[PDB]
Amino acid sequence: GLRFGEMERDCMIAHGAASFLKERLMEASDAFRVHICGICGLMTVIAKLNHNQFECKGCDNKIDIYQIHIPYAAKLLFQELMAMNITPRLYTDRSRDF
Amino acid sequence: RLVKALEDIMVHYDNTTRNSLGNVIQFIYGEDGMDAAHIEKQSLDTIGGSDAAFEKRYRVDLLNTDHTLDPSLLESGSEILGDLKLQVLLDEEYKQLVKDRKFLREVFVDGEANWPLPVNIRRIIQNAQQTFHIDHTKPSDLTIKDIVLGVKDLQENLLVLRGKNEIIQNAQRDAVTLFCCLLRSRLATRRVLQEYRLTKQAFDWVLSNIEAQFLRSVVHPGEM
Amino acid sequence: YDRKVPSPTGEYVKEPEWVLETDGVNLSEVMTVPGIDPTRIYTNSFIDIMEVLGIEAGRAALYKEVYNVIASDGSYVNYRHMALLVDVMTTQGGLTSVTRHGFNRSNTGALMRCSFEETVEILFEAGASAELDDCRGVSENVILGQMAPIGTGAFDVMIDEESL
Amino acid sequence: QENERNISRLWRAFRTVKEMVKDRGYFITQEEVELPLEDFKAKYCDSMGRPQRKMMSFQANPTEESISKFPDMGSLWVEFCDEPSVGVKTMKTFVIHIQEKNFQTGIFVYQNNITPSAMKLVPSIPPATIETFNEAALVVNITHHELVPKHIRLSSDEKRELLKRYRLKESQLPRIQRADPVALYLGLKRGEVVKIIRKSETSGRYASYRICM
Amino acid sequence: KAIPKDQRATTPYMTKYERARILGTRALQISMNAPVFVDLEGETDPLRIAMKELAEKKIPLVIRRYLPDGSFEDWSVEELIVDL
Amino acid sequence: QYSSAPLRTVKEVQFGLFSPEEVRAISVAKIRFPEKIGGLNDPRLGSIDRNLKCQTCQEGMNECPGHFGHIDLAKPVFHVGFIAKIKKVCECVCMHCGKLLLDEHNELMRQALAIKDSKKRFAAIWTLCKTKMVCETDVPSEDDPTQLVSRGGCGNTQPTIRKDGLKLVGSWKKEPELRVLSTEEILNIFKHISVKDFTSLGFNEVFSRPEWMILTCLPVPPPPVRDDLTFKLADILKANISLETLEHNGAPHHAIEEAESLLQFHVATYMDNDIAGQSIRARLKGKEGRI
Ligand SMILES: [Zn+2]
Ligand SMILES: [Zn+2]
Ligand SMILES: [Zn+2]
Repeated sequence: GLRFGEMERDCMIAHGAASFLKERLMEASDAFRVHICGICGLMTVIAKLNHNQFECKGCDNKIDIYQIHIPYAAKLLFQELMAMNITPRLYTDRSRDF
Repeated sequence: RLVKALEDIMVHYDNTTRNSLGNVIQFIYGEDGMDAAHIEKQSLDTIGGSDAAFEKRYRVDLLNTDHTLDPSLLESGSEILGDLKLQVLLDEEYKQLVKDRKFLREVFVDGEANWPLPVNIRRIIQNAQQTFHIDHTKPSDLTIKDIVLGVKDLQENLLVLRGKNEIIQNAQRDAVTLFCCLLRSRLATRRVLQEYRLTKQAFDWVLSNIEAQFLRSVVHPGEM
Repeated sequence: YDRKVPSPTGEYVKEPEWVLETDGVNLSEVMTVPGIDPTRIYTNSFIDIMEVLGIEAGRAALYKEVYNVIASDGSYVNYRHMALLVDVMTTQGGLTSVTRHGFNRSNTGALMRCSFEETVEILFEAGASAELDDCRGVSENVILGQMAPIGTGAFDVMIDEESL
Repeated sequence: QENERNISRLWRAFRTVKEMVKDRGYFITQEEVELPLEDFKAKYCDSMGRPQRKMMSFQANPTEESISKFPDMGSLWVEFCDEPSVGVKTMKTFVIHIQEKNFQTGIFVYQNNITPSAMKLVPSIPPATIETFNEAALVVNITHHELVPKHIRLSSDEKRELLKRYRLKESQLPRIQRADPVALYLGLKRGEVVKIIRKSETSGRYASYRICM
Repeated sequence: KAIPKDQRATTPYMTKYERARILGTRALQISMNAPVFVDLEGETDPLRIAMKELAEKKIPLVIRRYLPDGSFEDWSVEELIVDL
Repeated sequence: QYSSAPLRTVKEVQFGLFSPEEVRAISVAKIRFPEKIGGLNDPRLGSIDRNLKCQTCQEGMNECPGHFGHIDLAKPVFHVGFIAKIKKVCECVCMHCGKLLLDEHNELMRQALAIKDSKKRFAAIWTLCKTKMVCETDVPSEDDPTQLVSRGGCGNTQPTIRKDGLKLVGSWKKEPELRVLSTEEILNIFKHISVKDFTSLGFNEVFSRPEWMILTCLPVPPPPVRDDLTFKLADILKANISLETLEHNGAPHHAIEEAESLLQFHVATYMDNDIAGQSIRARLKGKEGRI
């Protein structure tokens, strides 16, 4: 024992203790800062921070963009998915185009 | 297997119970919006006993030298005898008690009276009767209008849902139905006066307390 | 069986009645036999109830069964809990089993705990099926370093420009 | 022998249909519903003791009260057939009759079953829909059962309000199969919504909803 | 998609989860030497202080309650009634 | 550093397939030379040498989120992961004109079509179509079987498809005929399937068209990911290039075929190591198995 397994997580969910759940299950991986298109939810944004320039060819985007912090292990797992021809669109909005 | 199947069901700010997709599982949690940890087994009196017992307990006929409130239970007891206008109020209450009994006898075809409900009324009263050192000798300074209209107003304040439209308002009347049956049977005029002996002060306290405990009994959105 | 029934005077009295307990089930046909009370006929086979009487009746019977199993050890459990189980098993118009049905899901996201040494296949289908992850689970949000939209995280907090 | 009790079944079933049609919103005298056995025997049998199903058929009209909510509710044509087994020839006659006399709904109550051939003859006269029932599954009105709560069909109007106040997509509503015994009873059609009012040990009453799949 | 200060059908009362997240969020700020809004009549413990601010309705925060469909209501810690 | 870009949290994740167009629309380099060179590791992609230069997006080997590469395949190739899928679609659609083998004219098909589970409905439609061996022209109506109803005018016979490693083979008949189904025939048939038809299947007309299960343009993962993968990419490049050098100067048919199945063996093994011989799926076997 001395572990924090599925059953322990279920108890914490039942308690509605979400930030403890976040703090506990998260790993070490550096909180990486990526940029994303608001049209396609991909990490295909070219950021010229010093010049305040953000471009996402294929979409003609420079104004519709966001920034998110995610574990580097995520940035990877996603880019790997892109390598396998799969698109993991990340959206900041929950209410789709419906 | 059980956790896995339900793990994503949560109560939302619209008192609705839904799953990750947003599908409605219950239109209101537990069919009453109440939080399980605030519910206690309580006796729904109106459901048991003979009819003779029911009428003896709840019937108040100001127009009858026999089935009236003795002028000792009440301060305005003698000047209320024969009062027609009040009797119309007391008949709204009694007919409502009679429907309630019918209704309950349908929901619990068995006859079972004790069911977990929120807000332990019997206790709130026992407090009142000790907090206001209520002596069971002197008549009460309560008006029949005090009780009947008071208890009628309290019900409109026991909220689980707030939406201003007709659909949600009905949902709200349903959610509070069983509880109100308990309420009306505990705060029936004859009961208040002859059994509890509440004063206008103790009574007004009992009411606002039930409203407080009730709201404190609703389930909070975000409940897994 | 003893049966609590209202007496003509009003109080509940016991009225013993003869009942038939069978080994084997055929609801649709027995229900129709003359001499019985088709209105009270019952069976622990909630499946048959749901097929003859419908899903709502199927739901009630399913509650009455889950309930008897818990009351068998004298154990008590507030209604809402078993009620919730029985509703989830019923929401889609049919009796959906709980004890793990799908090899891939039951209500998750191609992100939660990578199941199987081949999660790649769960992702492959999600891709080819244009699967849309709601991100309401604890795992998918951990992978994302965010706190789940549950309980303490079912809302956002912001600075208020009102306070004087 | 049989026939005697065999008559009762057709009679009970006949009752259920009156009760069923009435619950759908068609004018029917609670009086006819309660048509005692012995009358049914006279009012419908030939001189031999046998029941003449052909004679039981009948038409049914919406009620003022019903057309105030569902205006397009045409009329019905219930129909019983002497042919134990119904074949394409027999059904065509029917599928044609309902169509001809312009009926929006036809209920076909067969005895043992129909020809898988005639069965396909059903969907063939839109929008008028045809429904079938096996007498056996009518000898008892399931809706009269203890565990069966009150299902009430909602008008497309009540439906929009429903979907609107709870702010739901049609897919987020609890469902009810098209072939659910009660849906079949009420004649539900894919897309329609039923309000279910059931007693609750928690609250007094609790209304839930299911949309027909 | 926002809802006017009027027409909010959500509870006027603060949920136990909101109390916990606000108190925890405020406590964190107090723990990082962020300015305080009350008279610490002795308190030195962040959370214990944050709890004092809440009681004294001096926590300049807003809770954004989302609805299943996306819309949402906004209540201020100030508005919210604290009875639990 | 600082980015005027507003900070937010992912609320949803739309999974889908990368069409060959978008794979181009977002890439940076075209990647030719299988061997810094404008072929690999620099033509725009993430940089090395502590060099800020990386498409004006400057930064460094720690702020730079690898950029994606582009790379055209001489011939289309099956994506290892959807071969099973690609096969089933083929057993549902006619292999000549791309029309579902069973319409709304079949009652058993109407029931299946009603399912809302893109997984269960696909399964139901498949179990019903793999039967049909002919793209019917006329069919019995809802009325008299005496009267017929017309549909997609194409009576051609359907093939019984089997799987042999990384290739699909079909057998026709009215003694059978066996001709392997080239990736080009499948790619084209799919593109001839209607939005209503592939949508009735589990596909999405926006995020996941069937045609995209067939790889035309392969995405080249930026430096942060790939190194062995770069090797595997190199050989993919080689095989792709030796294949084009069999068209520019023409060449026998079986030769252009050995090269196609060569590229196929790499584009496949590149993503998944589990076929005739001996990856990304693998990289996850320790990034899916380590998470
Ligand atoms: Zn873009
Ligand atoms: Zn860069
Ligand atoms: Zn064809």
